[PDB]
This record gives sequence, structure tokens and C-alpha cells, in this order.
Amino acid sequence: GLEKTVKEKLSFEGVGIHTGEYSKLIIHPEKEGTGIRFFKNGVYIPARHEFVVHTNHSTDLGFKGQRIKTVEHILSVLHLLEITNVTIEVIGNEIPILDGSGWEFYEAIRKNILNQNREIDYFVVEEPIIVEDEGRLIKAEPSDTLEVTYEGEFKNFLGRQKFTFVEGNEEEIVLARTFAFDWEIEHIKKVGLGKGGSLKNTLVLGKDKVYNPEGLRYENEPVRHKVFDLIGDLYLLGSPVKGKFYSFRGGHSLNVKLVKELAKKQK
Ligand SMILES: C[C@@H](O)[C@H](NC(=O)c1ccc(C#CC#Cc2ccc(N)cc2)cc1)C(=O)NO
Ligand SMILES: [Zn+2]
Repeated sequence: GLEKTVKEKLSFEGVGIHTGEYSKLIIHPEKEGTGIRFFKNGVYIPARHEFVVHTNHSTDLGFKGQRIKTVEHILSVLHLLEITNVTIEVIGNEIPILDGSGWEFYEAIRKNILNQNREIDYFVVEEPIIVEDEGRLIKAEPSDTLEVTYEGEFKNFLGRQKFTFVEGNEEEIVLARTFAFDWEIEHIKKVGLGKGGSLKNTLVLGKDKVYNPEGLRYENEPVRHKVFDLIGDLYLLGSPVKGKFYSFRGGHSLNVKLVKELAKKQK
């Protein structure tokens, strides 16, 4: 495909899920060969694995004393639409969580895509690789198209679920909300996370119920969002990715570990 940017400045705002603090976000058009990067307090933070500063419950980027939390959702949308050249300006400490899914980002960007005139240099997975972490596992292997599978153990009514993204079904994961279990809420609050959490932006899961009045968006909404998360983290490779991925109980830390190992092997 051709490199892509946005045809005008796109604006978004809302609290961050973890900081609970309001952020103003502006997506700026950029020329060919610019890449995806964030901008905060006069500092450009490239959307690349080298700038990752934290990876639990979220993926956070940092550079020159400036930090931006929870970049995975907006990066996933950009990855799905193969937007390659924009600057994501942020006033605040965290990307807005909005409704907890990628819908608002996706709808606005898709509506304002500008095709540019240079072919995309894809990150193509060259060979099979497996990363593990005491039960957790992620495997990557060559594929000319992006395919991403996540399988999880939820230990509640959801049980064991899996979902597979293939190119063409991008919109089957952009509505999947971020989620939390009721048994981890106390811990989340204690370590200073989830301060922006509410039923308006988070799917809250119980043992045999959903705390959200409207219930689930999909019968397998959580694993859909996990795929959505992985695609976001995968874009930290610096280019749109072509490969086949399988994640079992993976998280941001394991996602970034795979990214870093893939980057090292193909540099
Ligand atoms: C799922 C993960 O991959 C990951 N999500 C999180 O880490 C996460 C952690 C905690 C919350 C929360 C909350 C709340 C609440 C609340 C509000 C009101 C009442 N009355 C009671 C509870 C949300 C997301 C993620 O998507 N990363 O991209
Ligand atoms: Zn997420």
C-alpha cells in the first residue's frame, strides 16, 4: 500500500484511564518518510520500542523527561488503517481512553485519510520465533498479511476464549472495550492506576456477570480487545507489520519483549 497521513488536524479529548487526568490530543498531518511519533512539551517521542518506559496494564513511552501513558489503543488504530506519517500531539500525561475502544479514533481517522505518494516499507517477520514467560507465550511467524490471534483464561463465565484477526476484519475489533476484573480493582487503585475508570469507558467483569448495564458488546469482547492491544504494541516496530501471531495469556510486557527481539533479529 501507499504511505498515508491525515488530510487535516484531528482533535480528541477526555480523561486517561489510569491517570484519571484530562488530555487534549491533536493528530497532525506529516510528509512521507516521517513515521508515527508523539509530541509533548516540545519533545518528539517516536512510536518505537526503543522509547518504551513502562509495560504493565498499559504501554507507556518516554523521551527527555517527558512521558505519555497508554499509547497502545491509538497506535492500534493507526496500525489497522496503515497510517504511517502523523504527529500525535498530547497535552496531558496519557492518551484519552474515550469509550474504552478504538471507535472514535478509527472513525475520525478513516474519514480523513490522505494517500501519499511513496510505497510503505513494511516490517516483514522473517522467521518463526517464540517468547515465553512462565506459562505465557507469544509466537510469531512469516505471513504476507497481518494475522493476530489471542487466547486467554478468564476463570469466570467467559472461560477460555480465543479470537483471530485477519486483514479485512479490522472493524471487528475497533469496538472492543478495555476491561478489568472486579477482583483486581482493589489492587489497581492501590498502585495508583485506573483513576479514570468507570462503566462508561471500561467493561467490568464479575464471576458470572457483567457490571455494565448494557452488558457485553461481543460474547468474546475481552479477547477481541487483547488482539487490539497486541496490534497496537506491534506497531512499536516502527512500520506496519506483516506476520502471523499467536498470543496465549500475553500482556504488554510480553508483547514488547517479542517486538524488541524481532527488531534485534532484523536490524
Ligand atoms: C486489559 C488490559 O490489557 C488493559 N487494561 C487495563 O490495564 C485496565 C485496568 C483497570 C481498568 C479499570 C477500572 C475501573 C473501575 C470502576 C469504576 C466504577 C466503579 N463503581 C467500580 C469500578 C481498566 C483497564 C488494557 O486494555 N491495556 O491496553
Ligand atoms: Zn487495551
